[PDB]
Amino acid sequence: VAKPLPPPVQTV
Amino acid sequence: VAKPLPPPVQTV
Amino acid sequence: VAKPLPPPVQTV
Amino acid sequence: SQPVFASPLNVEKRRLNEERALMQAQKANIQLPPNYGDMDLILFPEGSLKNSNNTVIPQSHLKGKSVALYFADGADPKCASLLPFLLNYYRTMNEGGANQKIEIIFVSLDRDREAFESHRAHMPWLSIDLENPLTEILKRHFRVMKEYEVPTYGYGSRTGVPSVIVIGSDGREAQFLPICSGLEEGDRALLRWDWRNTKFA
Amino acid sequence: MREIVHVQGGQCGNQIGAKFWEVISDEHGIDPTGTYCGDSDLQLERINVFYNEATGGRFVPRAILMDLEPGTMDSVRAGPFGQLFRPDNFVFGQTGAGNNWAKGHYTEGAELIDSVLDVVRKEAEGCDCLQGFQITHSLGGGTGSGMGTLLISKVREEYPDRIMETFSVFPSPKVSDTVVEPYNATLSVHQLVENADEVQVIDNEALYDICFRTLKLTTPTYGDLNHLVSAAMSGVTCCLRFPGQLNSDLRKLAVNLIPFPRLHFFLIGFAPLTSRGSQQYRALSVPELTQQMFDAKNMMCASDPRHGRYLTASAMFRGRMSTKEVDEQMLNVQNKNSSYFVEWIPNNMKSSVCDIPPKGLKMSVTFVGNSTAIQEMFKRVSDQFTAMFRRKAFLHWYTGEGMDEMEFTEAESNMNDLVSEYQQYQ
Amino acid sequence: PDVVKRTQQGNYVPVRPDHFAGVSVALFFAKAGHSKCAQIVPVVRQFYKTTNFSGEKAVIEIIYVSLDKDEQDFERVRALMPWCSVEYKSCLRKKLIERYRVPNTAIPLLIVIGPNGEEAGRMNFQQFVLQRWDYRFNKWP
Amino acid sequence: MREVISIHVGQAGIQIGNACWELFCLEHGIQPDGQMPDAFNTFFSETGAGKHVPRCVFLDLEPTVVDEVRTGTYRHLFHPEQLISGKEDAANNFARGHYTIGKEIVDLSLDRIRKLADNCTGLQGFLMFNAVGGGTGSGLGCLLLERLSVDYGKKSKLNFCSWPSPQVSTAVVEPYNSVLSTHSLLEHTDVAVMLDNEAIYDICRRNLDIERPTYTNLNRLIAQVISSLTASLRFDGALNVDVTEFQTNLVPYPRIHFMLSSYAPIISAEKAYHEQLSVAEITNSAFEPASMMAKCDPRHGKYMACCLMYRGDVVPKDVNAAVATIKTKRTIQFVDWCPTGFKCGINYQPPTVVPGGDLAKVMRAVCMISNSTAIAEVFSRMDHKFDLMYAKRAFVHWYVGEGMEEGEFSEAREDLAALEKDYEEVGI
Ligand SMILES: Nc1nc2c(ncn2[C@@H]2O[C@H](COP(=O)(O)OP(=O)(O)OP(=O)(O)O)[C@@H](O)[C@H]2O)c(=O)[nH]1
Ligand SMILES: Nc1nc2c(ncn2[C@@H]2O[C@H](COP(=O)(O)OP(=O)(O)O)[C@@H](O)[C@H]2O)c(=O)[nH]1
Ligand SMILES: [Mg+2]
Repeated sequence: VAKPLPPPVQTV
Repeated sequence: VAKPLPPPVQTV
Repeated sequence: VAKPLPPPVQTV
Repeated sequence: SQPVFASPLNVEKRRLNEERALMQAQKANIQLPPNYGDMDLILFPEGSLKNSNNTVIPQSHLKGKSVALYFADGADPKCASLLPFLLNYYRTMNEGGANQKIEIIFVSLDRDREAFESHRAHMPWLSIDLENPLTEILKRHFRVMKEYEVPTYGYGSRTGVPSVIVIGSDGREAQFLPICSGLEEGDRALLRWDWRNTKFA
Repeated sequence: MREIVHVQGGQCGNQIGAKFWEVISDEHGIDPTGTYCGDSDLQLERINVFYNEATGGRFVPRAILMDLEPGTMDSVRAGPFGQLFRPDNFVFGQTGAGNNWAKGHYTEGAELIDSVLDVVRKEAEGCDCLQGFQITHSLGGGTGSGMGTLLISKVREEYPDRIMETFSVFPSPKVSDTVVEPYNATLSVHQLVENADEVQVIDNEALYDICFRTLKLTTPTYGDLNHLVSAAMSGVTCCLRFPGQLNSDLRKLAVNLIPFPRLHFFLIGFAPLTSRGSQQYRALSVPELTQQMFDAKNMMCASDPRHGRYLTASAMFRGRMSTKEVDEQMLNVQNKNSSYFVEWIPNNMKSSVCDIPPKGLKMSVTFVGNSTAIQEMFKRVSDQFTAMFRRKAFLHWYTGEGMDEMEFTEAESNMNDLVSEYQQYQ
Repeated sequence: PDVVKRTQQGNYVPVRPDHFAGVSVALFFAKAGHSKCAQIVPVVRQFYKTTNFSGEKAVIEIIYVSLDKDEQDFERVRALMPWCSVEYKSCLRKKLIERYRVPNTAIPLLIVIGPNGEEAGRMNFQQFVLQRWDYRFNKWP
Repeated sequence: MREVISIHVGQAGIQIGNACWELFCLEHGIQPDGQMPDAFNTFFSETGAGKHVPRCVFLDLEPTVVDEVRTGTYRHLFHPEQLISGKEDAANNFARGHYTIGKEIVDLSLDRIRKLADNCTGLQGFLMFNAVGGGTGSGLGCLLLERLSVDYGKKSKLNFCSWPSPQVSTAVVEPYNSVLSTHSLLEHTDVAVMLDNEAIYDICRRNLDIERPTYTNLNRLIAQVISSLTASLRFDGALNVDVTEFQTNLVPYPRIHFMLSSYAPIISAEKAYHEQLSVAEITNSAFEPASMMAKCDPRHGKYMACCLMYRGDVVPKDVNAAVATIKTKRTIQFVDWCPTGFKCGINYQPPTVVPGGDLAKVMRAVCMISNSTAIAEVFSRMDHKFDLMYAKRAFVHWYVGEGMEEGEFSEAREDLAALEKDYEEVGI
């Protein structure tokens, strides 16, 4: 099913 | 009873 | 049970 | 969270504190949800505590003294035996010394308007009135049941009536005086009160 | 986990065990329809000891109703909590072992012993690792003492290392029904001593003494009579189903109560037991409960403890109570009753504490004792036996079914040897 | 809005909808008087007490959805569950039971969700099982 | 690097360790979850981001305590698969906990401390916890102790066994479970400390002035002496003494390594009101004969070795004065082949008390571990109970059905008698 997409890179 | 304190001897 | 933390008193 | 979560004091404690933290965050970096130490609550409202001659006092008078909740009712014969000894324990510790070391707040299980007044007239220390919603929210909060009437949230009754407890500053349970516990010593647990430790600040 | 499989036999046994499931189900929180109410994890974390999930959310007890008279489990179905048992655990009987040990052991002891052993294996290996076998039966009846005893033989020869115990009632000294009492009792006690790990003794009119003196009851009933034997029946295994400060096991009792393998007969008591005139003004404290295990009037067995010495006594406390005046209360009762204890075992008494009190109470205890008081009952059935052989009566209808004269004689050569090894140890 | 309700004795307080920041939200579907959910609703309270209220930060939070056939039956089970619920007259209860493919024996279920609202993880109780949910999975921004 | 691992066996050792690691969790400021809101490395590992994880295995063939800790509030503190539990108890049989139901679980414990030990390199010792009166506390812990001895021969195995009381029993096979295990524990462990029941039971009688505590209340009293014994390892001190110096100092001869315990002061709010607690009377009450944790009355005792560990704001300028008054005291006798028998240690950290418990806080404290020859009376009552059982072959009918054959009872009998006879040449 529609899994929630992961958070992106924190752009360190 | 809870007896009152005396004055603490007023000296020079 | 769940118990507190003793306070880490600063620079004793 | 201390002593339990499923208490009416704690549900309004974190609701007001998280609302306060997020109206400050909306006004202005803070981490959600806040910690327990960041969660500060005014435990006792304005018109709740009163003394003999029935004059109301705010919560701020309880600073510098050990405050003890007293869960009791007149019909219980254990309360009948405990009450004169708690009068004599509230006696001796409090004239002996230079400061008002101890203070007891009373909460009742008396079965109407009149039965509270009869137990009140033999009692000099502070108490709260059975009319307000403060009495039964404290009743669940520190987990006291004379008998299972209000449904509990999975916590069996640690203590029965009579029960005297000592509290800290932010409505925190310090230690149960085991007059009625899983231990049951009668008329002797009163001298377990440790009035350097239990401080209302 | 570990699960006790329950076998329930005889007319007396099917009423005793029915009240057993009536008192365990309502203390664990299960309605007679099979659902649960009680919102406690303590009542649910170990429910597999006696129950099984039915993939419908209900719990079916691991009980085997077995009897040769078809009216006994007919009353179990009609009674309250009578819709817990699976109909497939039921095995029926139509010809009926009519108060007869011989026809209940051999003649109709064959065509039902194959089916009641079928039902016990698929209740046994269906679990991961079973623990023991509790059997409620009678030594006074015919099919409760013969047909259930052949079941004791067939269970052990398959499962030789698991513990098992029998909560068996016994023939009566004073007022006796089912007039072949020593015939049914003693032909079964040979199989009880060589083929059972524990046998716990219950006397019917000793239970009458419980309701007369320590209960102040005018006309009690089998419901109450089986209720006060199911209180101790609950107490012997509630510490298994529940946690505690010093937990305990049926095998925990077994290793340190039975000294030598042939004597394993136990003396079961229960405390507290109150009346309307024994509930209001009575302190419920452990030194008050100390005297009720060591009270001959508070004993469920006819054997007077003052006419003997306790080889090894044990107690299973329950409730919110300190563990130490378990033991100095067991120390001072040992010191004052030193002449009531055996001398060559130091510190005879065993103590264990379960942290769940019986439901509705604050504290209780279940006493189990290996004692040399039990020979009072073992010698009255012995000489009631010897009066039925010097003139040959009532056993020709045993010999007509195969029970010839050979085995009756060593049924006494092992019975008086059983009490001789009892008396030679005092 | 005023659809999800925090428990309080005397008057039911409506919890403000951004209460769920930084915590893992798990929908708990149940029906009162159902036999399987009778032993699941206490042990899911067990994880609610132990896990969440061991540390100062809250880590889990459970929303209650009822399949109950009576409004008074819902009230006396909501007063037993120590986590928040949805009102019996709310739109959200029959929206979520229709979305998440849970019919009116498979019951109960726990479904952890995400901030976007879609499904994140499903596990049943049809038979240590409930331990498999980790509170660090659904951290919400 | 230098770190310590604890092993608990038996439900007595589980309940003791429960009070041990509520109190260490209070002491280091870590949460029951495991996150602090570098002394913690000596009991915990930094498992990822902020989690401190205890180093233990919890062994019990009886599962109702292992899964009840798992249900309890400390479920995220402990790693769920060192909490290995058997299917059924050893049922107070030294036989059953050592041969049949011991084998399938001892291999699950040994491959476990393999991965727990090599988390660091240069490890020091083991805090072994067991009850000697039971079946899986004795049998499984001794089964474990043999395999630890043949695998890691360079460790300091430090076992705290709860010796059975003379009068307080809670069992009747405890004459058999103790005598027959002392044979297989004497040559396998390195440091042992007796903890009788009724001795600490009287300690909370007269010092704490509670008529009637529970088991857990004394496990908190035990957790204090577990704490300050290793608080030298945890926190730095003015003069620190560790586990590895116990072999150099406290044990004269390697056979005799059974010592005692003492903690002082063990007091409450009533007692903290009216006394100063200074080092002079603190070491006097620590050497008071009724504060011993094993009913070992040293009036007819004969001291050889002794180690005291103070903590708090204690200066050595009065530590030397405190031990000087003891040496000049006549009621305490030391042995002639040591000129001095005292070694003192100081830790800067004052103790922490469990909130809601029965100890009030004290600025000063001491734990005392002494080797005396009045250990003979602890084992001579155990001598009298064993042979009165064994005079008529009592209780061995199921021991021989498991693997306790005829003969190991009798050779354990002459080795307990070898331990009795070891006490008087070292006294003479
Ligand atoms: N210090 C301490 N000792 C305990 C505690 N509980 C039991 N004991 C002691 O443990 C001894 C026997 O051990 P058990 O408690 O039966 O546990 P065990 O050694 O694993 O033996 P099993 O019952 O077969 O599991 C008893 O004689 C008690 O003195 C406790 O909570 N604290
Ligand atoms: N405690 C108790 N004893 C019973 C009960 N029913 C019968 N008995 C006793 O058992 C004896 C008769 O056994 P019986 O029931 O006929 O055994 P059966 O031959 O297997 O049917 C009588 O002496 C009764 O005292 C009962 O429900 N409870
Ligand atoms: Mg055990």
